Amino acid sequence: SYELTQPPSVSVSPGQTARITCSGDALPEKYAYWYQQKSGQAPVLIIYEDSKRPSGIPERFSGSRSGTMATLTISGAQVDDEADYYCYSTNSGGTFFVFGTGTKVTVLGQPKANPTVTLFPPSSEELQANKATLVCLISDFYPGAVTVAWKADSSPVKAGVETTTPSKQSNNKYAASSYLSLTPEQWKSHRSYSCQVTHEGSTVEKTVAPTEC
Amino acid sequence: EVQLVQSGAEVKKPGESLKISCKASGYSFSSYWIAWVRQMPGKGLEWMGFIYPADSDTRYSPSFQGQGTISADKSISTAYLQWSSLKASDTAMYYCAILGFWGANRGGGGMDVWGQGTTVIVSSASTKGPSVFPLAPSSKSTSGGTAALGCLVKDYFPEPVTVSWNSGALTSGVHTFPAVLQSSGLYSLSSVVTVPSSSLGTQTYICNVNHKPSNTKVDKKVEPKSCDKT
Amino acid sequence: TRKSIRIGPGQAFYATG
Repeated sequence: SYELTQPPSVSVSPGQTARITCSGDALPEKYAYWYQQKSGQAPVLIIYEDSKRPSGIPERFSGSRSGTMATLTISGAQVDDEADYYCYSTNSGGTFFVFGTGTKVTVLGQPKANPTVTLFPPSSEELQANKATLVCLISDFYPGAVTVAWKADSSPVKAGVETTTPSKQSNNKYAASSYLSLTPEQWKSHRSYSCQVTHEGSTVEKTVAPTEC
Repeated sequence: EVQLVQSGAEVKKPGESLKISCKASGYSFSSYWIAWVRQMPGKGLEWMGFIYPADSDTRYSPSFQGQGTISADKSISTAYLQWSSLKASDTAMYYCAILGFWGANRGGGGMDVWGQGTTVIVSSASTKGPSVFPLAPSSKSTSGGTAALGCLVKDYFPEPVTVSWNSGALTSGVHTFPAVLQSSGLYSLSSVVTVPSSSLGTQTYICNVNHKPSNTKVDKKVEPKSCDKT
Repeated sequence: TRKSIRIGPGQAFYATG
């Protein structure tokens, strides 16, 4: 069924102009609407009928629509404009509304910071409970995105991995954690496990072993 | 004040029925479309459908047709969304919203008054306190830097748990991470504290874990590893 | 009409008249 396409990520520095596009084949005849959603909050209507701001919405938000594309523009981006933005419109038949896939707008309000990484092996206590968890904790990074890869004896492991999305620390840097779930048998049979965290240009790797201390 | 107030958080099992509500006030309930919006954890907004309370005219997007029934009772100015047989994939935040309430958006499609949202968790898991495992500080000498130590709070349901260290007497260096959810349907998280590696053999470190929904409290002392010849 | 929804230039949501 009808879908509205958006880029998933747009980044700007404060004072710069961010542009967010929304594309769909019914847009040549149908109004676009834009919603802003901040972390932890309900969505808020910021633009309706292509270009109209509800009162209380700052003039730095503007919108346009032409052919198969609608564009939300944020002039002079502020740190508090960092949010998810969703376009919204009807199908060509006017029988339902759909949201676009959403664009996370990141406003770079602090210097880059590389993550601190700590990796814990399973405790002997947990092993006795017939389970095994490697815990990889990642903190103090900015901006709020990392990639985590696990390896066992230097080969990639994908099964048993659970990773949280980055979450904002009190200091405004970010944190995340990643868990590798194993049986005690797997843990004892391999000789190294590593958690590799990539962020921008830095990769930080930590390694644990059942036979080392 | 124009307002939509939604019912409280819900935790259910697959197969169970559920009806959540959206109470309107401060305006003429019959005269504005009320929409329902689904947002699955960490995903985007989805328009499920809407209802015009005057005649209960109800429309659904094609993928939501038959996947949740929208209704309204105008005698008590309340709109509803309900399922007769919940699925795990129904786990989501649900919002209700009014269309076209303010200014030149009146008569239009902009959703400009929103409820606060209702969190719905559908899971086959039953309530369960966590197992708490110590995350022992490294054996390595630092000369003289820090060591990370912590508690793995494993396999509990539902959220939340709270964690403290040394009965709240230890706060600096303390870092408690948000939970992950395993395919078993249970949550885990970790809380870690960074301390002087010199104070390892000296200071006592105890995490205090509280899980209210299962009325469980666990205190766990975290010590250096045995093989750690310090 | 209070039921009608504008969805585009000269266009209303289906059957909202």
